[PDB]
Amino acid sequence: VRMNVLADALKCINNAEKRGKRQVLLRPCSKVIIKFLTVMMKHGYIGEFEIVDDHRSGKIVVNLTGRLNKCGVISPRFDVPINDIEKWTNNLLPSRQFGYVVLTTSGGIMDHEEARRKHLGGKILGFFF
Amino acid sequence: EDSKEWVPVTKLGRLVREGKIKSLEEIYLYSLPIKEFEIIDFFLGSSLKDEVLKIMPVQKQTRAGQRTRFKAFVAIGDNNGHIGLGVKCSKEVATAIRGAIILAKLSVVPVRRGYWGNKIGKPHTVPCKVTGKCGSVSVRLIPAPRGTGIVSAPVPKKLLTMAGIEDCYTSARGSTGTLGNFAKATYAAIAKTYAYLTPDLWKEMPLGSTPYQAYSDFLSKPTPRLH
Amino acid sequence: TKKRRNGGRNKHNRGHVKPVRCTNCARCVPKDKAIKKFVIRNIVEAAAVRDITEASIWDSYVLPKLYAKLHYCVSCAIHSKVVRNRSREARRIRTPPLRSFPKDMAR
Amino acid sequence: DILSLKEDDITKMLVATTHLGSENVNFQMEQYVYKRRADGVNILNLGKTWEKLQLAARAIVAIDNPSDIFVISSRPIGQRAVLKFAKYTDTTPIAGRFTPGAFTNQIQPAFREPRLLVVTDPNTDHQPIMEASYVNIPVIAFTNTDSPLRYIDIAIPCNNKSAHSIGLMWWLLAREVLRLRGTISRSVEWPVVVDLFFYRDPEEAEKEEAAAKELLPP
Amino acid sequence: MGRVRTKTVKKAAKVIIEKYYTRLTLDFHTNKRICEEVAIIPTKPLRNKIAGYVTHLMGRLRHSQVRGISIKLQEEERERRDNYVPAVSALEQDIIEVDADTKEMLKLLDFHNIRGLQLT
Amino acid sequence: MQNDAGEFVDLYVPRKCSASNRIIGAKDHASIQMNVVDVDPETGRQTDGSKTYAICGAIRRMGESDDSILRLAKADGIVSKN
RNA sequence: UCUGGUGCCAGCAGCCGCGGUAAUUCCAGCUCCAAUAGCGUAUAUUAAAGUUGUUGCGGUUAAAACGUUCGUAGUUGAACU
RNA sequence: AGAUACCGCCCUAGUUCUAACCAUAAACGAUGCCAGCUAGCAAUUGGGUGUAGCUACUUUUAUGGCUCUCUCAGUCGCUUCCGGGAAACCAAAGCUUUUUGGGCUCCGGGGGAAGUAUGGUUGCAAAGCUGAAACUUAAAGGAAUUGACGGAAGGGCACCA
Repeated sequence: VRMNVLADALKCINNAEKRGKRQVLLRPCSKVIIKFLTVMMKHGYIGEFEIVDDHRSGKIVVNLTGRLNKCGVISPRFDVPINDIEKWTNNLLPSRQFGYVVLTTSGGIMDHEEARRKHLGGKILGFFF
Repeated sequence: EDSKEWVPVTKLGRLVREGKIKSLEEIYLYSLPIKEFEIIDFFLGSSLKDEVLKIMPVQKQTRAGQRTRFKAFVAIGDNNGHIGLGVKCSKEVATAIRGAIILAKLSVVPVRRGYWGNKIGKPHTVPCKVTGKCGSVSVRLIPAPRGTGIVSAPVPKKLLTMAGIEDCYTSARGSTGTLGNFAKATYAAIAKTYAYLTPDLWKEMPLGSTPYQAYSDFLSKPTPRLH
Repeated sequence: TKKRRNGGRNKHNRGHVKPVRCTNCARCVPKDKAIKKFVIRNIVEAAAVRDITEASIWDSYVLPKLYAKLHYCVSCAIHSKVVRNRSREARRIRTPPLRSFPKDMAR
Repeated sequence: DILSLKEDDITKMLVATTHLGSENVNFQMEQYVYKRRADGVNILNLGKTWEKLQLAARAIVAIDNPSDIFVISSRPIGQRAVLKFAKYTDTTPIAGRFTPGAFTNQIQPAFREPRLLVVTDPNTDHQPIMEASYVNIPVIAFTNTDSPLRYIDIAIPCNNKSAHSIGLMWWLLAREVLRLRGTISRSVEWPVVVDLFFYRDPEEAEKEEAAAKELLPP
Repeated sequence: MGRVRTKTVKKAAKVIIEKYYTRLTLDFHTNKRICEEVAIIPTKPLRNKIAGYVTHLMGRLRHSQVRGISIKLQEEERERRDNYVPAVSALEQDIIEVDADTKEMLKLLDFHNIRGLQLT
Repeated sequence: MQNDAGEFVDLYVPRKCSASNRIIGAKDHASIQMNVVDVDPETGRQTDGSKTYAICGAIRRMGESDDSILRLAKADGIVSKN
């Protein structure tokens, strides 16, 4: 059964962009995963998505551009401090030019460029480039 | 070094001979096939070195009983970012070498090299991490930082000095003791270097000029006219 | 390697299915792994039929037909040439052809 | 706007069976169907073809050399409308076989370098359309509502089965390609009537004498 | 018993379709003699194999000619072909007999909302 | 790929698709660059310059380049009346 | 693809392979190449090994989904503040 | 030649039913289970809902049969991916990106010796579930290709038939 909403709405994005659709329907939008796309929205990768509010769990109809290459989740959510945050950017992201590993730090859900200046650590929540 | 100048049998080989374009990347920009081998040694060829890799025999069982085709692997390359493999079997080893060089001069593909975390001083190795398959052998390519001399087997060692890349880390999954399928698995990676959508390329662009339609009724002539 | 996606035939949602007996061989081969021939035959060859319709007292007496089903061992239907050794692309064709003649196997 | 519906040649749509299609609807092509009646038949939106015939007019033009723009119908029912597309234009017609590779070979002397194929029916001769994706050439096409739309743009949904249908808008595609940089003075009614572009007969059915004569003597 | 003229007799058999369509006729002994000047046959007794074919060629040609040849008049009868039947158009001119529901198609699509008719 | 003084010096810029923005490779031999010109309002008087669309091979090989121009043509003013 | 010797012999060779009175592989002469006050051999051990796989394998046919389903320990668990 | 065989005859334990035991099969889809996604095309099993679509006749209606049109859970079938794989091939055997990540469980680590020896456990027995090493070995194996061109079918040829 769904042991992640974040996997069952990020492979569902990634399977629908390798075919090049312009809109993906994800289900059922935990507020964990809205603030994951909001990290991806403000770096260009995702269009302005829409949350259909049925009072069961929710649905989102997410617009997208086509700049995405691989937007997956890491499970289980490994607690990452600040000193071992670069062992998870080296072996994961394609180059240190671009890409992000999203963290759920103690302050909020943020990527690995904003967390290393704000000096926060947390768990790995997923990645996109 | 012609020494006898040859006629352009194709269309854009005449445009090359007409001087309609002086940009090899203009062919690569619209992805139209270089079909005759006399195109690129007009654009390139100034001591552009190639070396054979692999000329081991290949047999076939007949009635009386086993006859050999010698298959050659030649690798041609521009040290400012162009590459090619030659794959051609023949009767004997002289025309195996020379016949594949034409195939090596037709598979010539540009190489994208770039930076990793520091935009300083002549883009070096690779923009990202790429890989390519052909028959079980995968080769990931890692952007190595500056002055980190080539980390690979001798088959892509001689191949990536011909590619305009500073240095590389690589991790070759598969049966790489087949010295010909190793070489062809590197090229699917390097051809993907201009197929990865970096955020360096998110602007729209000037859309191109359509070299057919821009040079259209200057080919309404029926003559094979050069300069 | 797996030479057919069917294997024999029709073994899906069963597990295991009943066997029948071959005719020429008298094997015990499955019902679905069986060359079946629902043979309809005229009784009197339709060439000696005019000898018999001479002796018919009634309205020339339209003749009854013979009806049987020929459950076949696979190794004893290739041997009797109901089926033969197709090509690997012709292996995949099931329904074609009828498309031959008038009534066969009678003769 | 006089790229409008233009009633003066919409009545010919209704006779030449251009408003019908197959029972196969082809999941890439349901924006072109308007409704499916009884008998499983499809009344296709020929009004959507109106914008696409003008788009087919816009697609051939802006090519300054109209010699390398090719019209093809390999199946014999449309092999007359392909030939008289060249009596108007500079377009090369080819009917019948191709010798593949008709584009992807250079030792041969029968190779061509076109820029935009015009195939009458793609499922009949997609075997050169498969050659038409090695040399960066678009394939415009007329399509029935069942067609394999691999590599083709732009499909045009009329009927593509009857001889009166393929005869009709092959002339209408020949119409606005000469309204577009052909300058026939603003769609004056043609010397060429609506089916000189036509398949002559079901060959060889009923065919009397030449110059359209009736039967005067008994 | 070949039952067609077998080996490579199209050195002459498809040069006489347009280059020598005339300059011969159905007589076999005439075109026995016209072959000697049109090509230098270096050893002659090949001559009647590449002459005797016209008995089969022109017979196949003058009634229902077969594929792959041109006579400069086999569809230069296209000049006597262009039948213009008056008046090939919408003869009913609107038209009335249609697919029994496509009036409502051409209500929304079309202004021309003329007389109609339907059959099932 | 930039350097110190802001420079695209890689070798060139590859094209991108018009309806999907996928990059057209060096050996995408099934890449169409169609050129479509509109008219002066009623009919005629053909302008220069084409409202040019480009489509990679993988959109054609899955076969919806038919529609991929059709609704590009809606917004761009090429084709109305759907 | 040196010169004499021997002739499935003597022997060599980590593996592949050599040798059966022309041996590029033996034994010697004449040379040559590697590292160099060094270097060879044996055992162990790490890397090689994406052949132990957390990063990171494989399980239709190459080795490998329990015959079947229940089921406790265990491991994992929808959204919501 | 041999024939403890194939072929042929009567047959015994067995097949049969009951009440127990046994616990293995190529027990196979050589493919664990729950979950999300990704495509066409055609059939059918089951249920639902609009077709005065037809249609059996109490009168048409109520029903039944089918018709096309939907719709669930699928299962078959075939076609190829933006799929994948060494291939054979597979809408999963794909989404195992550029060593990746939904969760859980079982199993393998060259070939033999060997599912042997031994201990333990189950069993009335047969046997089952567990399960090594010594020594030996440079290959065993998989999917495909060309020849070989044989109780392999097909189509043909010859007085060295």
